[PDB]
Amino acid sequence: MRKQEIIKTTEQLIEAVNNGDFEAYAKICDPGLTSFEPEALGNLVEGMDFHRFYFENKPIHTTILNPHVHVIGEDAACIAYIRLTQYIDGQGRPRTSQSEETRVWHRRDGKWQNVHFHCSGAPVA
Amino acid sequence: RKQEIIKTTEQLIEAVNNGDFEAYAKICDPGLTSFEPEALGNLVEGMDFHRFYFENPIHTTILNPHVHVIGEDAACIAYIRLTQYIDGQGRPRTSQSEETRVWHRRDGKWQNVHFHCSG
Amino acid sequence: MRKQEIIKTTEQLIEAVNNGDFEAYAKICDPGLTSFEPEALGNLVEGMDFHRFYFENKPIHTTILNPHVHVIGEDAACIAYIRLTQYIDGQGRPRTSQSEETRVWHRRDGKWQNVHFHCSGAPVA
Amino acid sequence: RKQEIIKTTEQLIEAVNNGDFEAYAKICDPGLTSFEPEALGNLVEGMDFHRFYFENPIHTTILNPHVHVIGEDAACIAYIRLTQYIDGQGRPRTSQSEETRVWHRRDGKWQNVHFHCSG
Amino acid sequence: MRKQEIIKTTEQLIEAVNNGDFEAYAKICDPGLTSFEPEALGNLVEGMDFHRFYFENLLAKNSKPIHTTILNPHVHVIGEDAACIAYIRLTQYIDGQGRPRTSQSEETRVWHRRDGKWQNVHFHCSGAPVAP
Amino acid sequence: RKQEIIKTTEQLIEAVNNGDFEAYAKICDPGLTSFEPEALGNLVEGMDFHRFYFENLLAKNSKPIHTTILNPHVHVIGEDAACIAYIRLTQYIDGQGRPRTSQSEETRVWHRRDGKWQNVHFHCSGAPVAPL
Amino acid sequence: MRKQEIIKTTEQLIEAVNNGDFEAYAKICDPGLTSFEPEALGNLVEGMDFHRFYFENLLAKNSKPIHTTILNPHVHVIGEDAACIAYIRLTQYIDGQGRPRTSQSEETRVWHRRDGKWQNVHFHCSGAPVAP
Amino acid sequence: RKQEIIKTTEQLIEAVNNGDFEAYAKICDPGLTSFEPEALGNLVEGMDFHRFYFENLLAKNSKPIHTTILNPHVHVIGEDAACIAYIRLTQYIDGQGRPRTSQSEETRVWHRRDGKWQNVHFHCSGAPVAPL
Amino acid sequence: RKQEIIKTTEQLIEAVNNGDFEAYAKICDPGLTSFEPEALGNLVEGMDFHRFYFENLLAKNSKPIHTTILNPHVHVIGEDAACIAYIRLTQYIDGQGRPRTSQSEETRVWHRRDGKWQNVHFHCSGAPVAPL
Amino acid sequence: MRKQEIIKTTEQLIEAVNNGDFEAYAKICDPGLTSFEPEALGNLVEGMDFHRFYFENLLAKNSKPIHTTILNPHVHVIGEDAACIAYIRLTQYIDGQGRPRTSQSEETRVWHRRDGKWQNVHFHCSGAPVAP
Amino acid sequence: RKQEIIKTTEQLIEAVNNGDFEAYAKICDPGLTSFEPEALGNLVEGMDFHRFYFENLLAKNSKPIHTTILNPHVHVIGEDAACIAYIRLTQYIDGQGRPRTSQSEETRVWHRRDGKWQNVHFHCSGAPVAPL
Amino acid sequence: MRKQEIIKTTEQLIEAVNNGDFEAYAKICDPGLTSFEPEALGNLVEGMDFHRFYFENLLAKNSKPIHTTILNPHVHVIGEDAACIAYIRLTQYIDGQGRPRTSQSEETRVWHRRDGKWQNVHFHCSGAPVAP
Amino acid sequence: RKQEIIKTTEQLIEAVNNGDFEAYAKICDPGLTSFEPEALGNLVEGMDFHRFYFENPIHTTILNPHVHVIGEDAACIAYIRLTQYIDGQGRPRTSQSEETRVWHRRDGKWQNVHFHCSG
Amino acid sequence: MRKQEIIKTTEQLIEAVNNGDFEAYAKICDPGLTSFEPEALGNLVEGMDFHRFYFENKPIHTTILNPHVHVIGEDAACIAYIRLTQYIDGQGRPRTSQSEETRVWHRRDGKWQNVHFHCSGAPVA
Amino acid sequence: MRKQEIIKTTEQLIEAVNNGDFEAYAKICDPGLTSFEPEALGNLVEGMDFHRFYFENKPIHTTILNPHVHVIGEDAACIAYIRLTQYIDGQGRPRTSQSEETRVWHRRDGKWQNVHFHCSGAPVA
Amino acid sequence: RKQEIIKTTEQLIEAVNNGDFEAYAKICDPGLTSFEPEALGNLVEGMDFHRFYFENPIHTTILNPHVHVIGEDAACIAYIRLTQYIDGQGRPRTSQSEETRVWHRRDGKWQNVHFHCSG
Repeated sequence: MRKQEIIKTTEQLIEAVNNGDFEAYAKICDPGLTSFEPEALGNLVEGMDFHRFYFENKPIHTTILNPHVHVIGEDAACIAYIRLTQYIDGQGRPRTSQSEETRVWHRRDGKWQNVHFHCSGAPVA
Repeated sequence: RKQEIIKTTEQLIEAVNNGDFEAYAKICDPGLTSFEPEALGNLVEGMDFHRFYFENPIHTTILNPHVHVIGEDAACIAYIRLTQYIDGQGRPRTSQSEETRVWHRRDGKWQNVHFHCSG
Repeated sequence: MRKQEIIKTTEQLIEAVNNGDFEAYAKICDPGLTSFEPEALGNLVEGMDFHRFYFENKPIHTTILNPHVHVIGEDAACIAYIRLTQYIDGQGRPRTSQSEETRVWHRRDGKWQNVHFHCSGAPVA
Repeated sequence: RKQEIIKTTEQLIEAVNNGDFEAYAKICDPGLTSFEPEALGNLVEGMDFHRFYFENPIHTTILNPHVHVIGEDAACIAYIRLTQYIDGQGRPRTSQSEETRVWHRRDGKWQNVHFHCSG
Repeated sequence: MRKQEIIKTTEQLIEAVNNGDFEAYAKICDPGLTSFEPEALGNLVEGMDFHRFYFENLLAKNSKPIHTTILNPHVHVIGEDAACIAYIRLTQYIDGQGRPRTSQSEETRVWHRRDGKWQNVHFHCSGAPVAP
Repeated sequence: RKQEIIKTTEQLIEAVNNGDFEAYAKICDPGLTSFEPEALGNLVEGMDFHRFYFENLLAKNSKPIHTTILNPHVHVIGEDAACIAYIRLTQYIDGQGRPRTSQSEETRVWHRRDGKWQNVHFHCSGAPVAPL
Repeated sequence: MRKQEIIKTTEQLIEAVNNGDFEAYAKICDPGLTSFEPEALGNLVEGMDFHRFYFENLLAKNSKPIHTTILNPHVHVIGEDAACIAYIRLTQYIDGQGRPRTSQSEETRVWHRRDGKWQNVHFHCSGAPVAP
Repeated sequence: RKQEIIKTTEQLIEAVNNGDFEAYAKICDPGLTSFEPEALGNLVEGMDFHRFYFENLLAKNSKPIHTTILNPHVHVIGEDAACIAYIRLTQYIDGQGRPRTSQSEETRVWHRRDGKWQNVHFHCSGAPVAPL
Repeated sequence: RKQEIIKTTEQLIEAVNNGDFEAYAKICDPGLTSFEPEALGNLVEGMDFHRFYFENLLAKNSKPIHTTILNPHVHVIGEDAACIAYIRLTQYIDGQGRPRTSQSEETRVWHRRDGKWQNVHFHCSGAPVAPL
Repeated sequence: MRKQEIIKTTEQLIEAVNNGDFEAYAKICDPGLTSFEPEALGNLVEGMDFHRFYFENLLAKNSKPIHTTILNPHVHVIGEDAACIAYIRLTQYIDGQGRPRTSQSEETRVWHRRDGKWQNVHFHCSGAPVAP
Repeated sequence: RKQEIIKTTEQLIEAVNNGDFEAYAKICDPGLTSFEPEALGNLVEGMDFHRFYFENLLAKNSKPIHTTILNPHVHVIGEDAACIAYIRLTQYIDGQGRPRTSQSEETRVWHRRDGKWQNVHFHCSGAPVAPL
Repeated sequence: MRKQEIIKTTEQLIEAVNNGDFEAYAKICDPGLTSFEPEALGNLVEGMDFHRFYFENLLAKNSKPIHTTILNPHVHVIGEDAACIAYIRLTQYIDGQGRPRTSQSEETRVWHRRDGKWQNVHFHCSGAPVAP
Repeated sequence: RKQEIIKTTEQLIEAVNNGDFEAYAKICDPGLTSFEPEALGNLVEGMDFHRFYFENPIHTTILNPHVHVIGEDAACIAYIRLTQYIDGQGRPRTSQSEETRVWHRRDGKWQNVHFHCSG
Repeated sequence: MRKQEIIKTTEQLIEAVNNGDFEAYAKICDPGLTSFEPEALGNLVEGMDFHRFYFENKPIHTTILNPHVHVIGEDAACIAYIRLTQYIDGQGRPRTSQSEETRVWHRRDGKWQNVHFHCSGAPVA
Repeated sequence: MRKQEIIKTTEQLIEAVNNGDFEAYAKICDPGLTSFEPEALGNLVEGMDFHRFYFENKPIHTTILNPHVHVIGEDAACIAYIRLTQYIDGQGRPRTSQSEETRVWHRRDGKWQNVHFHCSGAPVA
Repeated sequence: RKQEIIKTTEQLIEAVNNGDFEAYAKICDPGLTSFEPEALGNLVEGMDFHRFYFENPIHTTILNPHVHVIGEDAACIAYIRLTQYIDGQGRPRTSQSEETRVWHRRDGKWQNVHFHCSG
């Protein structure tokens, strides 16, 4: 019912990363963002500044499989989905990479803000 | 308010290390989701999966906690799990694991709705 | 709605294998059963007789994750689920094994019969 | 009735080998599920996943088919996919894959609702 | 139609090997039997005697629960008293460690009906050698 | 008698070595079954599988080769049926320029249809001995 | 409260190394600087001169887009003009092949406030050596 | 001056070598941070982490060891603050019975509280040199 | 004719498998030449060379074995001379307890002297197939 | 006495192979020739055709100065028109690199005198295959 | 005092890094002894040994290098004698273009003769740190 | 002339280590002793205490017959009360297996005559570490 | 005359296999030279070297002898030594060695003046 | 005394091989020559014909060390010497090769003939 | 002529080492003895003291092959011989070891004294 | 007297490094014996063996000499040969060799009668 909005906002964020448009990513993310990801080497990154590097510095298509949104109150949600990223390597052969993601959401003045983001498996930068 | 979230997380961790499921079951939401290395990159649907490990010398340390409080009855702690143990050879070993636990306060006590584990 | 019956009948079959009760397995399966599984070495096995071997010849717990039942007509269904089998090895350490399963179902005189069964990943015999 | 299921399966396979998506899209059910080696042990939710491979010398052979017909408008074919191709070195190679396709006849033509692929 | 008899006679022969009863094997096989098999090291063995070794030297201590499955048969019937079955041999057994194992072998058996019963004149075997 | 079966087998083999499919297609039964190392332990149905190896054969990779048929054993059944079980010693020259030999154990089941002998089944152990 | 100044001064120093501006590094560091780092091979280097090498010998051809992140800081304030920050150095860069790489290094910097600005008296570094 | 800091460091080291935690606990600040090889590139918070190594030390594994503190460099700040940066040459005897030496680069930040010196932070590169 | 040569060859082979030299000595010509893998590419003169393998055979190492003579080709010359060229498929059981097959290509030149057939020369390629 | 003729005829055959003149080889060999040789992969090749390959596919670019030596001959004469020579083949040649190499091979040739000239009915070869 | 010994040691080191022998020859005693890794565990007598490394240094192999003298310990004896025991951290850039550090433990015995300090003995453990 | 006293005092020290008598070693060595040796892992150890470990932890069960030889000495005499000997240490011993072994080590010892007896202020050692 | 040289060579060989030096000493010339693998490519000066091996199940076979007779009291035999023995594992092994023995008939019996051994 | 003639005739033969003059080698050798050498692969070669190959198909210098001539009768000798052959490899570096030789000699109508020749170690062809 | 005395005195010394009688070795050797040997690790040992170790701390037989004595003056000689030492290893198998030796001799008050001793190849301690 | 022996040894060494045989031939005794690594553990009989190396950037250093003087016209020097050279790669290398040279003064100049070389 309300979980359908959380999945749509998650796609927008993912599309911002695949397209490489930071201004869209920055809007959907909470300036005070925490994140565990394989690129962080088992550390909790504090800023946008960490992610900006990957934006500022190939045909791909992300698929969001088996979503599970835990809705809390009026303005809080926790989606736990799988990230099947399809891309083409330098050699020219097509490759798929699986990554398990958890994104904690907080609705602030209308739009949904991303406060925390967990990522297991392959890095998608 | 974040200090309460860290205390409830320790209780849950202690329940796993002590092997007391009834304590784990209380602190966890019966409708629990979880990504963990044991799940082989799948989202387990709750309790019954964990029960297996309970029914069938260590010291856990919770480093660099970061609690994101949302509303009155919602929190998201993102901490590191440094588990110290002793191998079969007899030498002491440490294992690092990155954990995210999403919390929901229901009729007083804090319930764990989702749990992520890397490493 | 009707998919909930297919998931329950699948659990009964799985439980029959874990418990090692063939008579229950034989009832839920169609005597004319086809099956691709890792034990078959990429061949389509024809009988119960193949499975009987594993029954006639350890604490485990199977979990059925991300089910997807395709209902066709009144008496036909196709469930596509993941088999997370938790067990304890000979050394005494606990192990988990993932296997992707597809079971095609056919309702005959009340009870659901299993006509075909696909299994990718780890064998659970 | 099983002879129709084998013919429709060939059309789909030929659509993939020829790289004509419009033919693949017609024969497949928009709400398509699929276990395949490319999915990394996950159940893909349909079309968009496959489109990638289409948009971005071989001969396929369909060995030992086994069609389970259910009702008037339902079938389950379980066949082997012997795909013959030529490697970069120039030598010819064969690759075996075990496939299960669940079919549903909708307004005349057969639609593919589920597709399993091992090997 | 007539191919169903060829598959039944093939099972009897296979069961004779799994059970280790040579007299049954000897009856179903043609005394002038040719055979390519992995045990022969790429040679065509003559009639019987070669196989007897595997039957006779089978000890009860090494006797393991096994079950053979005959998958995707293809019987080519020629005349009234001749047939050629080409099947796959999925042999399920339990190793010395106690774990269950499966072994695939591709078999071709040429049959000749003599005074009622079917006689095996030639036998080809690729893959794993699946005599106990 | 058996001498006709060995001659027809050579024609088929020569069709593969020369890379002339039309000759291969004539001598083979359109409904052909076959176990061979290229099939990965499966029973192929059709010419279509074999056509690939004929058509994709380049003249640049065309090497001087000579097949030898050793220790034949033809089992004649009725008037229009035969089963030859022979060894295929294929002599060729590798890309480096050195001469190499490859052994393969073959069983071909034959059926005489409207004059000429047709190949209904074909088994092959050892090395895959097709120019490709 | 006062720890926020220590984290800001640490960033300035780090930025001086990433930008390759020694004059800024020299100002923020105490001329009598001690340092354990992976480049020192388990020795305590004396004040400056050792570091100058890495600044001066940095060529523009090898100049790579890099971005340092300071994670989980822990500032121990002592008196009015002394601090000890213990932080993790996640350095993001792009290798010669063109692929992006991250390198972790555990750092401890002991600070001493002299005539206004903070001076770095000691510097410890575990893990990867992350000077260009 | 600096001579007091080196003496207090020896007491702490001796507490670890002797395996007496109560002495270690006294000399260390309950709010202790620490980078060490056992922490896997993380900053540990507490005694609790260290207690494990003291308590789980068996008398059967108790080996004759002798620590040497080489090239100390004490940075004194104010009246009640110091930063020693020394090398830890730990001499021990392995299970085989042969004598072995292990080098580790250490930085310990000290704070004098109600008389005795308290250890607030502790850095360790190289070998983990705790009896276990 | 050639059937007598194959029977006498079996007697000789059986004498080696049974380890009865007196039978071997009778069937062999005292002036026997032989190329075999045990000779290291030399032509041995005498029984004396072979006697070693018979006499030094222990009962503890005595294994169930069965030799098979495949694709014989006897070249008869005059009344009292023959040349058999056969393959020796020796089936045995290794120390581990598993069954093994070993191929060896043999040529034996025969000479009929005062009734019984005498072996004047013996060639052996492949595996040395004597119980030892 | 009569053995000297057998050694001379063997040299002629060997020289025919080294010179690459098949017509001379074909004359000295019996059209119904059997042969065990390393090139045959432990099989008994039929008469001619197999050998022709090595003669015909010999290129002038790969033509190397070679010299065969026949050491320790042992001719077993049977009747008037039958002989069995067992000799060693030391073939001296020069490799592609330009260095001289020697290769040993143990040979047995069974001879039959037909209308004057000696015909070779069987030929065994162990060790190195020494056809250009 | 000891500060003069460290300055004269730098001059000598700089003479080796710059490749100016005349400066090295002046600062060294013509009757110089030396243990170094290049000597293969022997005590070299003369400049002549060292001259080789100076003279055979090519400008093509000339790399940007910087030596650092860490933890000096000068033992002054009388008016005209000193013994410095220091560590040689030599920073350089390899042929691949990556920066490398090499540690070497050095002992230099000094003797003040007609004003300037002369080097009578020189010990070197670890890496040989001469541009060559 | 005066160098003969330096070689005798060096032997006394060496004999103190081989005999395992520390009190004799302690007398001949300067309490403020520096030393580079292979056991120190490229560090300069402080005075005594480091060495005591090797003396005290020497067990009688591991006590092996050893004999040190001082080859090619070179004593540099400075003033009245200073000397620098540079010698090779050929230590002969017997391993646990019982076989005799020799170990080479290049040593430099700087000497200072204090109230009669010669005191050792510095000691360098390359090659094998030759303390029991 | 060559048949006598082969018989005397067997006696010498048998003396070594049996380990009877007095027989070896008689058949050998006190001034004996010898190249053998034990000598490490040096020419041993006689008896005393061999005595060591005597003082501190096999069957030797002498294949392809070639005796060069010179004058009345001189011969040069060049033969192959196929020595059959049993290894520690219990399996039978053969070892080839190429030998040249130069003979000199002195007061009746044949004396061995030189002995070469390859392999 | 008489052994000095045997060493001189051995040098002539060796020089014939190093110079590659067969006619000189053929004269000094007995047409019925036996020989064990490393090139023969542990066989006794019968002819000149074997050696001719090496003649018909680089700066070297042979040295004859520790000769030991056993003189028998008037026309028989047995020299046992070491062959230190110095040569330069294809790379251009100088190499030495040791070979232990025994040559049995027979004086026929004046000149010494070589009836047998043994060679251990390295081949000098 | 005079070289025969040098070979006899060399045997006495060798026998003293094989028998393990130092007093005999000490007499035949010059107290001021130099020596290059494999045990010295490419150094020139100065004393008896080095050798004493091996004496103070198995059936063997030494053979002295191809001696070459260079006689200088009335009381000086230089023998250059090969040391073929035959022994039995711990396993029980017989082994031979070659070593090239040079011993410089000086006749002092009757008996020959050994002033220098070189040894290449295998050590015989 | 030992200082003359060391000077004559340098002249000989320099003759080898410079490749001037006439100088080497003068300083060496025509009846020269020599153990060296090139001889493969054999005693070479003089000149002709060495000539090969002469007819078909380095710096030699003579360390720790020890001259044993015997009579008026005899000496035995035992020294170490540290030869410095540059490999094909271009890096500098050192090679150690232990040498013993026995000297005999004949009509003025010192002649080399024997020469040992290890390493």
